[PDB]
Amino acid sequence: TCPPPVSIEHADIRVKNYSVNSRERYVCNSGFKRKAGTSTLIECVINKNTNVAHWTTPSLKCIRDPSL
Amino acid sequence: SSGNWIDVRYDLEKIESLIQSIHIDTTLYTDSDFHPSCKVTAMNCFLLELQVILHEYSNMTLNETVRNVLYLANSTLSSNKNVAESGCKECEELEEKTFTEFLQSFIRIVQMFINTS
Repeated sequence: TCPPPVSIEHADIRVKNYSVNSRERYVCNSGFKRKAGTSTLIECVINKNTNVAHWTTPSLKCIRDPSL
Repeated sequence: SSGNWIDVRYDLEKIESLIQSIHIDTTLYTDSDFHPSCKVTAMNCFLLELQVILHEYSNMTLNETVRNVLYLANSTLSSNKNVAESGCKECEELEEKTFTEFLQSFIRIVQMFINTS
């Protein structure tokens, strides 16, 4: 299983599944928006070589909602 | 320029076919109400959002194809470049749509570019 995910600034995440192949998504906090080009996704992938799983590195960037 | 936009649209059409056999749970900023006034701004938002697909999926052909779209689209916007636009919305204030709807609008704006190329 994957360890807890890293924290992203101005975002939260509630992981439903920590098992390998699981796909979870961060959610930018109210007042903030996922920057275009960045992803809210992280997937739990296994290192077959060592049997240790880890979350893929997120590219997410939460910026101030331009409409506010 | 229209020749370049033709290749771009053919790639987008290919992606439509490709994702018929790929689970896609990505939602992206989609500007279906794009206008000539802010056409370059809108195109750049479509192009920028593609990088999201590249980050979320490892499917080889899909990756090569979306990357192929970026290379050509950026090259064209770079080569045959024009004015600078104003009074245009930021990408983050567009509504998010399923990848399928994002692609359909992407194909429509590229068609606009072809028609006025």
